[PDB]
Amino acid sequence: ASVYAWNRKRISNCVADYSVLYNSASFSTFKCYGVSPTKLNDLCFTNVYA
Amino acid sequence: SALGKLQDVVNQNAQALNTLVKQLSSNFGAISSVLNDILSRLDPPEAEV
Repeated sequence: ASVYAWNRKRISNCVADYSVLYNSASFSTFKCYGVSPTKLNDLCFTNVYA
Repeated sequence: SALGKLQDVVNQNAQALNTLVKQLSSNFGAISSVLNDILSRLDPPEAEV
């Protein structure tokens, strides 16, 4: 979508596996604020926004 | 009301200890006030910050 009409997807009820996201090489920018990407596996979140 | 000179001695110590305890719930600029979340959330290189 466009910038002024940016989409937002609700994420809930997941066994979230971020290892496949980390191991992919198609992303030029991979930056995280306050969370180590390798540590995303054990952590649990109440809700995730995309 | 006669024993105030003895009661305030206890009161001061009880207040000082309570104030010392309440200081563990302060970020002091960090991202969290509890030491376990920082260790379980950040990589070892940048947890020391």
